[PDB]
Amino acid sequence: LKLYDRRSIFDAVAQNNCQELESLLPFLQKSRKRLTDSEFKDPETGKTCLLKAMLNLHNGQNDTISLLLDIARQTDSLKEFVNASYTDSYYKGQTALHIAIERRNMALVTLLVENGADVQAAANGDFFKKTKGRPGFYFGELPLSLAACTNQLAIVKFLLQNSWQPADISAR
Amino acid sequence: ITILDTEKSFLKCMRKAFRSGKLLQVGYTPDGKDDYRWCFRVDEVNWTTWNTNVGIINEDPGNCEGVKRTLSFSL
Amino acid sequence: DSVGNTVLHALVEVADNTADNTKFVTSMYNEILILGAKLHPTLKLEELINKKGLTPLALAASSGKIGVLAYILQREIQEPECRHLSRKFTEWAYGPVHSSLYDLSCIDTCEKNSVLEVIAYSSSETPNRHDMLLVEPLNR
Repeated sequence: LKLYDRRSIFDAVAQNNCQELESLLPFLQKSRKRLTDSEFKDPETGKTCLLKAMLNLHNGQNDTISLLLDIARQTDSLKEFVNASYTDSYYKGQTALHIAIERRNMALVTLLVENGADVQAAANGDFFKKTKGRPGFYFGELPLSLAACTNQLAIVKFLLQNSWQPADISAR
Repeated sequence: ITILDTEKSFLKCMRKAFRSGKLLQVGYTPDGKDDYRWCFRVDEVNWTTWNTNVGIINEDPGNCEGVKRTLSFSL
Repeated sequence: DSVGNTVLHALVEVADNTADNTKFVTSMYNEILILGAKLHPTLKLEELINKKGLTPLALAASSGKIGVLAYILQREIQEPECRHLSRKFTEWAYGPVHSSLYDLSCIDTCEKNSVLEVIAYSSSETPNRHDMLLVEPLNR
């Protein structure tokens, strides 16, 4: 069995090599760990390796993400996996759905909300609030607000008209 | 001229006259070493060009005394 | 040459701030830097001084070459292996808002021929003194 630490998982999920990340599921079933463990999340900002998959896309098409979405559903923790967000006070509440909306990827938004991405995740971080003179971007702290404020008509229609979890248009 | 003549009055203020460069990393040199250049920071906004750039230094946005470099650098 | 001007210095003293002359000089100044990195990357071309001790950026500020000055201080080079020659970077970009970084290598008064000091202490025979502080690093 191949031994895995946290650093090699973040490095393989950024380099877009799925052949490196192939013995993770036999290792994770043996170790009885989960992907939503404290050892796999970054200690400063609560960054799961799904988040690190969403920051470092290659040509708008990351192929590593569909692999470890399957690893979370084999290890029956997909709901905590996509709804894991940053625990730091500067990015508090930012899930991978907010990154998928910001990176202009229609397929990455669809693939997340099928797997149980919370479309009501309040990204109430210090970067996403007002913070009068500090650098930041306020969009209303909601995923259907982020598709609206960033000129994404196809995504703001999709968040309101999907079969899995429809967005509350009156949410605040 | 007033700003520069004020800085000439004190050698101690010249070490304070580093204007917010913070000794920031801006990528990697050839030979693959850290670049570490004094950089003045300017916030901007565009509502038509959405800036999907090849070279972006930090993958995490903003500045909160916590840094994280981007893996898109060749070195 | 006998003056000490290299190729990048000569592109500075050729440009005379008009709209057509600025267009290709800053285009030729880019292509020689890119060739200057690909041929041998260990040599930094903008550190080379003439016999007046001026760098090619300090020469553009010592004379009134504003269009060469506006280009060097805002120089973004997109090609990998030539990204290090850029003087303008972006450190993050979250949707509409992005944060630009302007390099302050020879400027910001800590050096000897800092172009912020060179512009403000000019002798008024040099043109465009009042306009060279309106380029985007030097104003902010």
